[PDB]
Amino acid sequence: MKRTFQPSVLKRNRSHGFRARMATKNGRQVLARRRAKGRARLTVSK
Amino acid sequence: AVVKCKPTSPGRRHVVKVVNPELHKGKPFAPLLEKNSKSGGRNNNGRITTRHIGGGHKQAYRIVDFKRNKDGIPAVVERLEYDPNRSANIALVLYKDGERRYILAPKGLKAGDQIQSGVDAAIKPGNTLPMRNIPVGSTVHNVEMKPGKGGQLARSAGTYVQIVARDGAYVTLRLRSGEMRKVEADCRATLGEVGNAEHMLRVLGKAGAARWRGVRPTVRGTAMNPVDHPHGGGEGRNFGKHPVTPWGVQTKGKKTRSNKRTDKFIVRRRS
Amino acid sequence: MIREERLLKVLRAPHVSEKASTAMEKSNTIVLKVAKDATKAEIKAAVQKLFEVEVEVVNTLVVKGKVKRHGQRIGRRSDWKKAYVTLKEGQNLD
RNA sequence: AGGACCGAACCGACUAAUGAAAAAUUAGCGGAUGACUUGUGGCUGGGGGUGAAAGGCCAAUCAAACCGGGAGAUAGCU
RNA sequence: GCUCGCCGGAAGACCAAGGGUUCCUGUCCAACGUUAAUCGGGGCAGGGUGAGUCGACCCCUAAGGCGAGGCCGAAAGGCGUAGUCGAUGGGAAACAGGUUAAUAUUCCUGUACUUGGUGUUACUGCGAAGGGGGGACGGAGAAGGCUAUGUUGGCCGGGCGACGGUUGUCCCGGUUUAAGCGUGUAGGCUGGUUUUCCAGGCAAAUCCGGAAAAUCAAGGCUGAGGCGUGAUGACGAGGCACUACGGUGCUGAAGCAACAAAUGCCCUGCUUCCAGGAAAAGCCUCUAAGCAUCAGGUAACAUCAAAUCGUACCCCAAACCGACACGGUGGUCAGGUAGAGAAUACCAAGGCGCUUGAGAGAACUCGGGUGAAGGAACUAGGCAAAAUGGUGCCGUAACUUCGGGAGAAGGCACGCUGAUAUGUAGGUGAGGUCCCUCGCGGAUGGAGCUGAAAUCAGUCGAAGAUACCAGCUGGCUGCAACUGUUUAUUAAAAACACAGCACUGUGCAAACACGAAAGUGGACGUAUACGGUGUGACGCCUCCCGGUGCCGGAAGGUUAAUU
Repeated sequence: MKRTFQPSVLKRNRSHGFRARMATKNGRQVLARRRAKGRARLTVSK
Repeated sequence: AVVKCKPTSPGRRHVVKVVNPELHKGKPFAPLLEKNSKSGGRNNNGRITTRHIGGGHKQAYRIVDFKRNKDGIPAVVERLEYDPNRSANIALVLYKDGERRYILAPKGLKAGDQIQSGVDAAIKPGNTLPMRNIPVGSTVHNVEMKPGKGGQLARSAGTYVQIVARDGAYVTLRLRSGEMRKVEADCRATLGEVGNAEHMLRVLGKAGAARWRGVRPTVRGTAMNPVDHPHGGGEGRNFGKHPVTPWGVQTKGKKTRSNKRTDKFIVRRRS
Repeated sequence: MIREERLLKVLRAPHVSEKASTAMEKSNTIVLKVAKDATKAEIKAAVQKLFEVEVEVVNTLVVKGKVKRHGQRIGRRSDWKKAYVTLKEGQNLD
């Protein structure tokens, strides 16, 4: 059965990666929040 | 000519082709072509703005000349061509100076026919001249509304406009709708009827044909649930409401012209 | 023209292994560990100056670091660049 | 020629009996040059999308997704 | 190790995606592995991924994204021009053999190619953000020419049979060889060459386009395959020396022909159809500003250059998505016998026996087999099973929109052997002989090779479409015309859609829709068009305006802000 997650690296990056996040204000905010939290992996970026 | 297809399958039974042999069997004039990608009836916001558009065959855009400005140079008609972008047929013409253009093919036109734009040009089919120069009572097509703009009225397969009157700086056109309309007399117009007049006799004959013409299916409001359309819901087949668009506006009869800027030009509305 | 200083920095070590040995013996090709940033030309230059030996050609590759586990904690070894440097016929290297 | 016919791949899911499986199995079954199917990428965002329309589908979630917040909502009820 | 069994259009081989060391070697067996484990995709250590020509990067663009200014918007921000990004598409170049425990079009061996500079001598119009060409394109169909590949014969090497026969019309194996360079064929496209002029191609153009005129019927472009060379080489069945029983080193025969033949190539072709079928660069060409006897261009030749990143391994799976060593997953390769076939059966190459076994042979459950007599009596219902099942030929009703219905129904023939005919009809096609504008040419010729289908005669069996495979049929009737679509996961239908029909709106800055707006879709469309609504092929058809809507009217009554 075709399950929901069907990985594709480029797609992932474009969607969720650092640059995408940077591009918008909300993305930036998210990043900031993550930083505040103390996340080790700030984004999906490898 | 129209051709009723033999019923060798259902979905072919009710098909009627409109088969013109005089069209060019060949690749079109490639310099006048350009790309034309499909919308899916969706705007820049990405939302569907006009339902039921989608798919259909890839099509190039033939760059048709509706402005028709080669004044004084006589052109000769090379060939008639199928245009997928319109109900009419187009005609590749060749000016004496070596330029080619596509034009709407008018009714009588065929390969070898000479045509001409300009004030001086002969009042014959396919020739183009300002409506002050065109005799009253004549049938014209590809009619400009603003001088210099390009033909906007009567472009469709078997349409034409009657010049009913010329009163000073304006002329009154009897448009195909039945609307009588004032138009500046310096606006250009092509003599005769536009070509492909048996276009309306064609019958698609199956669902697939429609699809091929980029038309997705249309669901009836009454078949929906109330959350979707005003007509929706009802156990079994109900419909106890005045017909309306998907956005609640009356559909059987309610007029929607709001343009107060061009009310002056409309001599009489259609009926 | 590569700088002397740069050249010195380029070459990290000789690589000892069976394959390397074989290369040395049969094909006259030495297997070096080099700086990850070191391009082929630079490597060649280094070889020529620092080992005093004519170079035919340099093939490089990047070796990826193995992931290991020291007790409970996971940790990755570093990536590093390997270079097969083929010396010209008759060139004997100390 | 054909939204033509019989039929593998491929797409589906009418009948049947039966956790390996949070919808499968085996045996049969429908379509199979088309309104077909499929890979890659793209676009449409929550009273919003998309919908050959079943209130279907929108990350195992849908008569209004998920995450966080107002928030210790309110609970004549247990 | 020897048997046995299973897959073989896969359960084999090679990739993409995704994973990220799972690869190979040594070593260890606590845990992990549904048991044991000496084994492992487990633990620990070490090793392993080699590129000018494969892929990325790179040049070019599609959908789309971002977007200087700009337009718009309380703010945030939205849209968008110039531009700049974006492959899933276009763009230079490599093949064969050998090798590692583990890499190879990457190493080695041989033999190649490419496009850049730099320098040269030789020549002499070069030059783009511009012009033109080209690139550059659909579906279906039909062949014909080919090859991959296979079969048989020849050849070469080996064999003479654990049991009757087996020196022959006998048995086993092999019989392979690339890119490149040269040739330019089957075949496809197009008339060429020169001269003159011209409101066209944002300017110019010797280019393209258009007009004339002259003269020659062959000119050019394209093109699989073959042949030649590449190759006195490589590979080569197996023999022979050493042996850490893993292998290593030497050696090496023949290496042809015919027939059959793709869904691959010629073919981005041809024919045909309507639904009318990307873009931009590379590439070719034209000039402008310019420079002017300099640069630049093409000419060969020399030299230098091609960086960087990926390359292990899994990849229909025990390594990816499914919590698991548990269904899903795009592309490429496609041997034999039978067969229409990529179906099916048995096999090859290759890969596996599915990580608990051993007994026993109760009830009951699951999955199968057979069944006296009866044959739907079962049951809500013939549910399920049983049956039908192929090719050819004969034959086939109502009704019909004249296509259908129809594979209607129903029947007959079917193996093997011989003969017709030591193998026919056909297919292919070598020598020889003749012609010739000379070649991959044309004629004639028929050797050899291959080879159905039929008829007649015999013959075996209970049974010849013998297995696997493979329609059940007919009669009346509701609904929906039809093919389609639908509740992912209890509903596939009579529901939705549909061609068709009707009403209605909409004159273009269209109606309408998404947007505080700018704008965008509608549409680069223009009433034979577009939107909405209902109905739903085809046929025969299809009173009430009082109520509620809509349309038109505006005499009077009533009536807002305002005053």
